Amino acid sequence: TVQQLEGRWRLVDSKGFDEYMKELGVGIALRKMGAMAKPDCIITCDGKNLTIKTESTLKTTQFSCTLGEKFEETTADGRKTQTVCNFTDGALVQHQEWDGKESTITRKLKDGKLVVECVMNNVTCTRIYEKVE
Ligand SMILES: CCCCCCCCCCCCCCCC(=O)O
Repeated sequence: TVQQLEGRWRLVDSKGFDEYMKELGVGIALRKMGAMAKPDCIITCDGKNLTIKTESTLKTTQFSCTLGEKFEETTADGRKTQTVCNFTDGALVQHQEWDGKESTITRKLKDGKLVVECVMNNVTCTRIYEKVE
Protein backbone atom coordinates (compact mmCIF):
# COMPACT_ATOMS: atom_id res chain seq x y z
CA THR A 1 0.00 0.00 0.00
CA VAL A 2 1.17 3.55 -0.80
CA GLN A 3 0.62 4.49 2.88
CA GLN A 4 3.58 2.22 3.62
CA LEU A 5 5.83 4.81 1.97
CA GLU A 6 4.72 7.55 4.39
CA GLY A 7 7.24 9.17 6.67
CA ARG A 8 10.44 11.20 6.61
CA TRP A 9 13.29 9.33 4.95
CA ARG A 10 17.02 10.15 4.93
CA LEU A 11 19.45 9.24 2.16
CA VAL A 12 21.95 6.58 3.24
CA ASP A 13 23.29 5.66 -0.18
CA SER A 14 23.25 6.82 -3.79
CA LYS A 15 24.39 5.13 -6.99
CA GLY A 16 24.26 6.20 -10.63
CA PHE A 17 22.69 9.52 -9.73
CA ASP A 18 25.52 11.50 -11.36
CA GLU A 19 25.14 9.53 -14.63
CA TYR A 20 21.42 10.19 -14.66
CA MET A 21 21.76 13.94 -14.14
CA LYS A 22 24.30 13.87 -17.00
CA GLU A 23 21.80 11.95 -19.10
CA LEU A 24 19.23 14.71 -18.43
CA GLY A 25 21.73 17.40 -19.43
CA VAL A 26 22.06 19.11 -16.04
CA GLY A 27 25.18 21.24 -15.67
CA ILE A 28 27.87 21.01 -12.93
CA ALA A 29 26.43 23.62 -10.58
CA LEU A 30 23.30 21.49 -10.04
CA ARG A 31 25.11 18.20 -10.66
CA LYS A 32 27.48 19.00 -7.76
CA MET A 33 24.66 20.13 -5.47
CA GLY A 34 22.69 16.95 -6.15
CA ALA A 35 25.78 14.78 -5.92
CA MET A 36 26.58 16.27 -2.50
CA ALA A 37 23.24 17.10 -0.92
CA LYS A 38 21.99 14.42 1.50
CA PRO A 39 18.28 15.37 1.42
CA ASP A 40 15.33 14.20 3.45
CA CYS A 41 12.32 12.93 1.57
CA ILE A 42 8.95 13.41 3.26
CA ILE A 43 6.12 11.43 1.64
CA THR A 44 2.51 11.87 2.88
CA CYS A 45 -0.76 10.68 1.36
CA ASP A 46 -4.36 11.76 1.70
CA GLY A 47 -6.72 9.38 -0.02
CA LYS A 48 -5.48 9.61 -3.59
CA ASN A 49 -3.76 12.95 -3.13
CA LEU A 50 -0.03 12.61 -2.54
CA THR A 51 2.78 15.01 -1.61
CA ILE A 52 6.53 14.46 -1.92
CA LYS A 53 8.71 17.06 -0.26
CA THR A 54 12.50 17.18 -0.56
CA GLU A 55 14.56 19.02 2.07
CA SER A 56 18.26 19.85 2.26
CA THR A 57 20.35 23.00 2.84
CA LEU A 58 21.45 22.83 -0.79
CA LYS A 59 17.82 22.41 -2.00
CA THR A 60 14.11 22.20 -1.04
CA THR A 61 11.45 21.09 -3.56
CA GLN A 62 7.84 19.86 -3.24
CA PHE A 63 4.89 18.80 -5.41
CA SER A 64 1.41 17.26 -4.99
CA CYS A 65 -0.48 14.92 -7.28
CA THR A 66 -3.58 12.73 -7.43
CA LEU A 67 -2.88 9.17 -8.48
CA GLY A 68 -3.80 8.62 -12.14
CA GLU A 69 -3.94 12.34 -12.97
CA LYS A 70 -1.40 14.16 -15.15
CA PHE A 71 0.05 17.45 -13.87
CA GLU A 72 2.74 20.07 -14.56
CA GLU A 73 5.81 19.38 -12.45
CA THR A 74 8.59 21.89 -11.91
CA THR A 75 11.55 19.62 -11.31
CA ALA A 76 14.43 20.61 -9.03
CA ASP A 77 16.60 21.20 -12.13
CA GLY A 78 14.01 23.53 -13.75
CA ARG A 79 12.14 21.29 -16.19
CA LYS A 80 8.42 21.68 -16.61
CA THR A 81 7.10 18.18 -17.20
CA GLN A 82 3.86 16.28 -17.70
CA THR A 83 4.11 13.97 -14.73
CA VAL A 84 1.73 11.20 -13.62
CA CYS A 85 2.13 9.33 -10.36
CA ASN A 86 0.45 5.97 -10.08
CA PHE A 87 0.84 3.26 -7.46
CA THR A 88 1.11 0.06 -9.46
CA ASP A 89 2.73 -3.38 -8.96
CA GLY A 90 3.64 -2.46 -5.37
CA ALA A 91 5.60 0.70 -6.13
CA LEU A 92 5.01 4.41 -6.66
CA VAL A 93 5.77 5.27 -10.28
CA GLN A 94 6.49 8.90 -11.25
CA HIS A 95 6.45 9.07 -15.07
CA GLN A 96 7.66 12.37 -16.57
CA GLU A 97 7.41 13.69 -20.14
CA TRP A 98 8.94 16.81 -21.70
CA ASP A 99 10.37 17.84 -25.12
CA GLY A 100 9.92 14.36 -26.57
CA LYS A 101 11.95 12.84 -23.75
CA GLU A 102 10.70 10.58 -20.95
CA SER A 103 11.95 9.46 -17.57
CA THR A 104 10.52 7.62 -14.61
CA ILE A 105 11.41 7.49 -10.94
CA THR A 106 10.19 4.46 -9.02
CA ARG A 107 9.98 4.38 -5.23
CA LYS A 108 9.35 1.15 -3.36
CA LEU A 109 9.59 -0.16 0.17
CA LYS A 110 12.16 -2.95 0.65
CA ASP A 111 13.64 -4.47 3.79
CA GLY A 112 12.58 -1.46 5.84
CA LYS A 113 14.05 1.21 3.61
CA LEU A 114 12.73 3.30 0.73
CA VAL A 115 14.48 2.36 -2.52
CA VAL A 116 14.25 5.02 -5.25
CA GLU A 117 15.35 4.11 -8.79
CA CYS A 118 15.44 6.54 -11.68
CA VAL A 119 15.72 5.66 -15.34
CA MET A 120 16.08 7.47 -18.64
CA ASN A 121 17.29 5.84 -21.82
CA ASN A 122 18.68 2.79 -20.03
CA VAL A 123 20.83 4.98 -17.75
CA THR A 124 19.72 4.37 -14.13
CA CYS A 125 20.26 5.33 -10.44
CA THR A 126 19.55 3.73 -7.04
CA ARG A 127 19.15 5.76 -3.85
CA ILE A 128 18.37 4.06 -0.51
CA TYR A 129 16.54 5.96 2.24
CA GLU A 130 16.08 5.00 5.91
CA LYS A 131 13.11 6.26 7.98
CA VAL A 132 13.79 9.08 10.43
CA GLU A 133 12.79 8.29 14.02
C1 LIG B 1 18.67 17.48 -5.80
C2 LIG B 1 18.50 18.26 -6.92
C3 LIG B 1 19.66 18.20 -7.68
C4 LIG B 1 19.46 18.86 -8.89
C5 LIG B 1 19.30 17.92 -9.90
C6 LIG B 1 17.99 17.47 -9.93
C7 LIG B 1 17.88 16.52 -10.92
C8 LIG B 1 16.55 16.17 -10.94
C9 LIG B 1 16.44 14.97 -10.29
C10 LIG B 1 15.10 14.68 -10.33
C11 LIG B 1 14.93 13.34 -10.04
C12 LIG B 1 14.99 13.19 -8.67
C13 LIG B 1 14.51 11.94 -8.33
C14 LIG B 1 15.55 11.31 -7.67
C15 LIG B 1 15.04 10.45 -6.72
C16 LIG B 1 15.00 11.04 -5.47
O1 LIG B 1 14.04 11.72 -5.12
O2 LIG B 1 15.95 10.99 -4.71
